[PDB]
Amino acid sequence: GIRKYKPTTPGRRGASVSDFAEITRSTPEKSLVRPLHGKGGRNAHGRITTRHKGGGHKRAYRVIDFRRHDKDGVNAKVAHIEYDPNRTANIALLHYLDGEKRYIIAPQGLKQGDVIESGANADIKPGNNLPLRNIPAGTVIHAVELRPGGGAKLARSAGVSIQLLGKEGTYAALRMPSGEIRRVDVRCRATVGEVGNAEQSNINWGKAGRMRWKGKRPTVRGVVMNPVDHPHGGGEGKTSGGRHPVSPWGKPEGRTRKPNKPSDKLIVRRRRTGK
Amino acid sequence: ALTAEQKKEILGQYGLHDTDTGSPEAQVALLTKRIQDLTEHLKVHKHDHHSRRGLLLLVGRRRRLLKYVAQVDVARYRSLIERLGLRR
Amino acid sequence: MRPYEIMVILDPTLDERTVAPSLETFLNVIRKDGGTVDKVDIWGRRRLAYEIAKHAEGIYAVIDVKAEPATVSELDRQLNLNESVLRTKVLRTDKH
Amino acid sequence: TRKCVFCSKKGQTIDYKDTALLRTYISERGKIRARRVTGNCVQHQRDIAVAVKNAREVALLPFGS
Amino acid sequence: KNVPHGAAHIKSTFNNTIVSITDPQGNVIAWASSGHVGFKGSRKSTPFAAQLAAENAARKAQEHGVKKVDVFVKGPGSGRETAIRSLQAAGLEVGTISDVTPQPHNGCRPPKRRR
RNA sequence: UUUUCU
RNA sequence: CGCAGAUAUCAGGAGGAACACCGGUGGCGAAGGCGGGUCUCUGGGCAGUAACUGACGCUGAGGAGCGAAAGCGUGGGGAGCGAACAGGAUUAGAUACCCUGGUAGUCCACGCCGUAAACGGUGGGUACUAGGUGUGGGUUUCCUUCCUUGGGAUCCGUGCCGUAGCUA
Ligand SMILES: [Mg+2]
Ligand SMILES: [Mg+2]
Ligand SMILES: [Mg+2]
Ligand SMILES: [Mg+2]
Ligand SMILES: [Mg+2]
Ligand SMILES: [Mg+2]
Ligand SMILES: [Mg+2]
Ligand SMILES: [Mg+2]
Ligand SMILES: [Mg+2]
Ligand SMILES: [Mg+2]
Ligand SMILES: [Mg+2]
Ligand SMILES: [Mg+2]
Ligand SMILES: [Mg+2]
Ligand SMILES: [Mg+2]
Ligand SMILES: [Mg+2]
Ligand SMILES: [Mg+2]
Ligand SMILES: [Mg+2]
Ligand SMILES: [Mg+2]
Ligand SMILES: [Mg+2]
Ligand SMILES: [Mg+2]
Ligand SMILES: [Mg+2]
Ligand SMILES: [Mg+2]
Ligand SMILES: [Mg+2]
Ligand SMILES: [Mg+2]
Ligand SMILES: [Mg+2]
Ligand SMILES: [Mg+2]
Ligand SMILES: [Mg+2]
Ligand SMILES: [Mg+2]
Ligand SMILES: [Mg+2]
Ligand SMILES: [Mg+2]
Ligand SMILES: [Mg+2]
Ligand SMILES: [Mg+2]
Ligand SMILES: [Mg+2]
Ligand SMILES: [Mg+2]
Ligand SMILES: [Mg+2]
Ligand SMILES: [Mg+2]
Ligand SMILES: [Zn+2]
Repeated sequence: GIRKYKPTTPGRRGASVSDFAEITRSTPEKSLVRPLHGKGGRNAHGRITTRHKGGGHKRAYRVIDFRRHDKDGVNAKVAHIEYDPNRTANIALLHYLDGEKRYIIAPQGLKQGDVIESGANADIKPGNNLPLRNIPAGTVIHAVELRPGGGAKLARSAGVSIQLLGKEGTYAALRMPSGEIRRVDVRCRATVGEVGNAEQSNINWGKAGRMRWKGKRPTVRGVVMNPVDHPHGGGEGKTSGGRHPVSPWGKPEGRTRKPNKPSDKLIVRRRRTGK
Repeated sequence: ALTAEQKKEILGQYGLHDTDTGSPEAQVALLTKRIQDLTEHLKVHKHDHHSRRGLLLLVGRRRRLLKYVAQVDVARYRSLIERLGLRR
Repeated sequence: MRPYEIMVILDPTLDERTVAPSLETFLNVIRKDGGTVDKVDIWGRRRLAYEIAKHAEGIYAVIDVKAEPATVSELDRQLNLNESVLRTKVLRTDKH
Repeated sequence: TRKCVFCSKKGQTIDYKDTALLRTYISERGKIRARRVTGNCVQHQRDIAVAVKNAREVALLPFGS
Repeated sequence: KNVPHGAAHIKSTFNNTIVSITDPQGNVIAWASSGHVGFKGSRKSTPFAAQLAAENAARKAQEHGVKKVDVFVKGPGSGRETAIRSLQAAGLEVGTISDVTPQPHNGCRPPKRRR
C-alpha cells in the first residue's frame, strides 16, 4: 500500500511512504544472515572511483538462492515474507519438505500459505522453475539465466518482466523490458512471474535525510565549477560553459558500446527511446 | 423477497388476531424485516441506486404509517416503538 | 434445493468405460453434503461444429442434480480445474 | 401471415438439444431468420433465439460456416 | 516444381486489385498485380488492369504446371466478373466458388465520415 | 474539383 | 512504408474495446438510458379471489437525493478512433473542408462539478364526451373443428385517420 503524510512541517510536505501490508516478520533466520561492512565507495588503491557515492547506514546481508537446480522434484511451502533493504523488492522464506530452508525473491501476487513446485516438469503456478525448453510460449518470466548453469542474472528489480516469444531449435526469443530482443540457449533455467511491489515508483521522499541514509551525496553542478577542475568552469557570471556539453573528463557523448564485441555480430537490435 | 414461511410467522407473532393481515402492526413488522434484510444486501452491494430509491420509498412509507398510528392512538404508538426498538 | 441440468464435454483420448467412474467420484462430494438425487446419461462421439483445444471429437454427458448453490459452484470450479474436461455448462431447470 | 405453430398446446418444448428444430429455423448461412418470415409469436421467437445462441456457444452449430 | 491442385486468392479494393495463386497447403507459387503490369495512378481501379494481372498470374501458374484451381475471393466488387471470366478463359477451370469476406462483429470503431 | 465582392 | 526482404498467403502466439444476424417506430425504467452467454442477490408492474385494516387521499416553498456527454484530483491499462501540433495538395490569401503522422481523451477503481433543443418545446391527481383502424400483456363465453388474428365481453400500455368543441 501507499501512505501519504499530512503536511505539518515545511520539509515534510508532500512526503509519502509505502504501507508494508505484506510483511509477516521482522527477524531474519540467524543461520542465514552474513555480515557486511560499510564500504565508502573507494577501492584497493584508495582513489575515489565514483564521485558523490558514500555514507548511509549499516546493513546486514542475507544470502539468496539463485541456482535452484540442486534441489529438484521436491515440493515447497511458502512461510513468510520479510523486509530487505539490500534489494528493491521483497523476498519470501521457503520450507522444503525434506526440511531445508532457502530464500528467493518474492513474486508479484504471492501470499502466505501456498505451494510452490520446483520440478523440471512442474506446473505453471507462479514462482515455479523449469528449463526454457519446457515453458509454453507467451508466458511472462523473470530471473532469467544468461546461459545454462549461470544463475539468474537478469530482470531482478521491482516491476520488471520478460515476455517469451516463439522458439527455434536450441534458441528462443525473449522480449527485453526495454524493448530489445535477445537469443539464448533453451538449456538455461528461469522462473515464471514478475517481481512484485510495483508501487516503488510513486514514493516521494522530499527530505535530505531520507537520501543521506541511503547514501547519496550532493552533485555540485558543472557551470559553477572552477575552470581548472572542469571543462565548463570559468566565466564571469553564469553561462552554459562556452562549449557544447561534454563529460567532465574531455570525452563527449554519443556511441558507448564497444564495437566488434563477440555479441556484436550475433545480437539483433537496439533500443528506441520514447516511441 | 420474504417467503410464505417467515412472513406468516411474523404475521402470527405480531398480529392482533389470527385473521388480520392489513393491521398496522403486521404492516410495520413486514416493512421493517424487508428493510433490514434488504439493507443487509446493500451493505455488500454498493451502487444499486435503484435499491437506494426503494430504500427511500419504503422508509417514507414507514414514516407515514407511523405518523398515522400516532395520530389515531399514541399509546399503541409508544408500545410499538418500545417493542420494535426503533428511535422515532 | 432446485433442479439443475448440467452438460459436460470430454476429450476423446480417454475410453468410454472409464468415463462414468470419474463422474461418480466427482459427484460423491455433493452426494455426501446435501443428500442429493442424481441421474446420469452418456452419449457422445459426434462431429464438432468447429475446433476446440486442437481436438476434433468429444463426449456429451448430461446430469440432473438438486443441490446447493455453494455445492454446484464448488463442483463447477473443481471440474474446470481438472484438465480432462474442456467446457462446462450449468443452467436452471425451473422458470428462472 | 402464417400462424405461430408454437402457440399450440401440441408444440414441442424449446431446448438447445434438438439440432433438427434448431437448424430448421436458420438459413444456410447460419443466421437467424426474421420474424416476418418465421411467423412466430415474440416469446417463442425469443426462446428459439436464446436456445440457438446457447447451442452455438456450446458448439453444436457452426459460426456461419 | 509441379502440383496437381491449386488455389487462387483474388480481391479488388476500391482503388486496387491483386491476384495470387497459392498451394492448397498455403505455400505461394506466383502472384501478379496491375502494379507489376505497369499501370500507375487512379488507373488501378479499372477492371481491365485486373484482367491483365489475372492473365499474367494464370500464365505464370501454367508455366509452373497448375491444372485445377479453387477460388477464395474477397473484397468489395470492382472487377469480380471480369477477373473470374478471364481466369476461366486463360486455360484453367474452377470447380467451386466461395466468397469469404472479413465481416467485423461490431468491434473496434470505424473511421469518421468524409466531408 | 474549385469559383471572392455589389 | 519497402528491395536489410514490403503487400499477399498458411501455422502459431500476445493483447485492448464492442457484441451483426434476434432487432422493430417492439419491450422495460421517473428521467437520463438499457440488450454475447452462464451463475448469485435485488426493485417495480399488471389480471383474478376479493380474506384484512377502515379515510390512512392529492399536492407540495425551503430541504435531500438521483441525474447525458465534456473537464479536474489520485493510481493503473492503453488494440482501434482522435481535440492540439507537424507536414502534402487547391486557393491571391487556408490558421478548413482532402490526405499521411499523432499528445490529452475515449477504459478501469476511488472523489469531484451538477450542467443540454434534460422537446411530446404541453406538471400531478380526479370524473365525463360519436367511431374506424394496428400492436403487447391477463382473464372469460360461444360457432366449435373446439386446431384457428372464427367470433363475443373486460382491465392496463402503445400508433394512425376521423365528428361535436376549442383555437389568431
Ligand atoms: Mg556477511
Ligand atoms: Mg603509486
Ligand atoms: Mg559522482
Ligand atoms: Mg561515519
Ligand atoms: Mg527489495
Ligand atoms: Mg523532506
Ligand atoms: Mg552537481
Ligand atoms: Mg563555485
Ligand atoms: Mg584546460
Ligand atoms: Mg588540484
Ligand atoms: Mg565562471
Ligand atoms: Mg553577461
Ligand atoms: Mg549558461
Ligand atoms: Mg556538448
Ligand atoms: Mg538502454
Ligand atoms: Mg419463456
Ligand atoms: Mg477513386
Ligand atoms: Mg478514410
Ligand atoms: Mg501476410
Ligand atoms: Mg436523453
Ligand atoms: Mg422479481
Ligand atoms: Mg368483505
Ligand atoms: Mg450523488
Ligand atoms: Mg466522462
Ligand atoms: Mg486539461
Ligand atoms: Mg481524469
Ligand atoms: Mg496518467
Ligand atoms: Mg499496442
Ligand atoms: Mg499543414
Ligand atoms: Mg485527419
Ligand atoms: Mg491518426
Ligand atoms: Mg439549461
Ligand atoms: Mg393534466
Ligand atoms: Mg388503446
Ligand atoms: Mg370540424
Ligand atoms: Mg390555445
Ligand atoms: Zn407462439
